[PDB]
Amino acid sequence: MKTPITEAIAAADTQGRFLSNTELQAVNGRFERAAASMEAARALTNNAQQLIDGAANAVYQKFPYTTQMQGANFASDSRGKSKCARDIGYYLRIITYSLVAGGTGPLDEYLIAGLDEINRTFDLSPSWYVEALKYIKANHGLSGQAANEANTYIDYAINALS
Amino acid sequence: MKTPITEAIAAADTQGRFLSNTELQAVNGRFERAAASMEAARALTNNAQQLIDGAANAVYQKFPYTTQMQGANFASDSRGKSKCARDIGYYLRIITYSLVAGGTGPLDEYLIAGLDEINRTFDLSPSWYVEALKYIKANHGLSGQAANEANTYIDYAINALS
Ligand SMILES: *[C@H](C)[C@H]1/C(=C/c2[nH]c(/C=C3N=C(/C=C4\NC(=O)C(CC)=C4C)C(C)=C\3CCC(=O)O)c(CCC(=O)O)c2C)NC(=O)[C@@H]1C
Ligand SMILES: *[C@H](C)[C@H]1/C(=C/c2[nH]c(/C=C3N=C(/C=C4\NC(=O)C(CC)=C4C)C(C)=C\3CCC(=O)O)c(CCC(=O)O)c2C)NC(=O)[C@@H]1C
Ligand SMILES: [Mg+2]
Ligand SMILES: [Mg+2]
Repeated sequence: MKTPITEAIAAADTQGRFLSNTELQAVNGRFERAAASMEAARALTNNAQQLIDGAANAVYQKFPYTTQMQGANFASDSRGKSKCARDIGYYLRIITYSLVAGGTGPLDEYLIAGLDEINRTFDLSPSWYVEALKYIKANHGLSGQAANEANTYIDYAINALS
Repeated sequence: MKTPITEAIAAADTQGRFLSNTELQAVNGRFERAAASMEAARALTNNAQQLIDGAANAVYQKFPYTTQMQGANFASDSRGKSKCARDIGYYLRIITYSLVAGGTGPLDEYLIAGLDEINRTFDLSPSWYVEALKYIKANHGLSGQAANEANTYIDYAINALS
């Protein structure tokens, strides 16, 4: 919901002022990293299923009980594994949203808001998703500024879980 | 607020999907003009007072009665001239907003919505502001796409007054 440009423009219109030079430089900085953020979003989108399966398997190997113990919260049956892949897809989709927007707005609204309440209500462990995000970070195949932006948002999500 | 970025993000989030390649291309089309848009907005912001004064003067020369009439409607005293400069400042400010946002969103939300109502209630002639915008378009001193951006938001405002 929140992007840098929109917040700046709304505040300026409330005050009835032109945008300050600091605001202009912030928006210019967002635009200067926009091509790398676009490359990062394209990489994450085109390799989404491979990254999701790798991350889910990494969780399964770091937390083996999740594949052995019966119960709704775990991934013993195919339903639980599908739910796990779906959760990781949630994270990756909102990460691409934040990359496209060039800010933490999408992650703050669609994911982080109440995240701990969600994980505790359905007995989900945050370390699972931390490890899945570590896997996605270490396997996105990005280089340069695109890797920097992708890592920025992945680390943001990780910190939200931490 | 509605920009070409938030549009694609909302259209992708409501369906629980990633951004389509068409949406990616629209976002990249905004990005490939962001540089010229920022150049135009910076130029118009830095030379705002001179442009406002020149546009007000051009309005006074094209419509001389506006400087010779009594009544709150017109600008014979200093109060009316100050109000006219303030109106032109509104126009230029919202135009810079639309430049920074890369779309007609800010112009639609802050200016055009109710503009006919404003100009009719207080008996302000839209041709005045049309001539002021013509002066701005002829005297912004921009080149290349930076002009093409500025012009495309001037004419828009002009089209909203016709
Ligand atoms: C995979 C890493 C591990 C795992 C996954 C799992 N989840 C459920 C249920 C849910 N997961 C969520 C998460 C979200 N929904 C959102 O909108 C957002 C923000 C974008 C998040 C983070 C939710 C809400 C649920 C409950 C609702 C639902 O099931 O759709 C299950 C099944 C639990 C159950 O009680 O049925 C599983 C298995 N569990 C593991 O063991 C994997 C390692
Ligand atoms: C100057 C080009 C000509 C002109 C100016 C003039 N304006 C007023 C007062 C008003 N101008 C507006 C326009 C807007 N207010 C907004 O918020 C927006 C959108 C951002 C716009 C476009 C309005 C609403 C008013 C009335 C409110 C106010 O007075 O502050 C006057 C005085 C009119 C009166 O009766 O008080 C004048 C003179 N008139 C000319 O002759 C100039 C050529
Ligand atoms: Mg809490
Ligand atoms: Mg009309």
